[PDB]
Amino acid sequence: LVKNKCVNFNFNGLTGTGVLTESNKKFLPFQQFGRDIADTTDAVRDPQTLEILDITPCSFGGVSVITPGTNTSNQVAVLYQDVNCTEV
Amino acid sequence: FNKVTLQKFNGLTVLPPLLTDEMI
Amino acid sequence: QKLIANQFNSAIGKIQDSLSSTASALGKLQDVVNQNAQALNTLVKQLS
Ligand SMILES: *[C@@H]1O[C@H](CO)[C@@H](O)[C@H](O)[C@H]1NC(C)=O
Ligand SMILES: *[C@@H]1O[C@H](CO)[C@@H](O)[C@H](O)[C@H]1NC(C)=O
Repeated sequence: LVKNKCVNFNFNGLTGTGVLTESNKKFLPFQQFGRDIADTTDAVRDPQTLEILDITPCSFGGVSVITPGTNTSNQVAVLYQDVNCTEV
Repeated sequence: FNKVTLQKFNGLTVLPPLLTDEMI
Repeated sequence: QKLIANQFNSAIGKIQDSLSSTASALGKLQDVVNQNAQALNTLVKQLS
């Protein structure tokens, strides 16, 4: 397994995507995963390591462009909504 | 501002208001 | 003038007291937050 890179994971059949982080969430030795609401599998314990991880889906947002018009120019900006300036 | 009790999952979002509160 | 200024100054004082003490003083603003957030909740529950 890897961490902090959003991967097409497959833990025991649970097929998804997202970044995996170490968990502080107190599992119990008979708990396999957690879902906060709406079947959102939020955490999961790997089958081999027995280590619990959190799953946050890798960042996404809308992209909206800022144009001055067409007859005025063709130069534009681009806004990556609610994304930290670390991705493309 | 203390007497009120004002998170995104999938497709949901909350665009921020244009006029910030310290402008309002 | 002097008394009138006192009534006005005093009346303003009771406002924050009536606002701070009595909860449910902002019933109107709280609904528009409650409803509009309750409605979002049902939208997500429907994914399950
Ligand atoms: C699986 O079992 C083998 C045999 O003992 C062991 O070498 C390996 O480390 C085990 N895997 C894990 C993740 O512990
Ligand atoms: C973005 O990432 C940087 C570096 O990790 C961090 O300092 C900052 O708090 C993050 N969030 C924002 C809104 O800049």
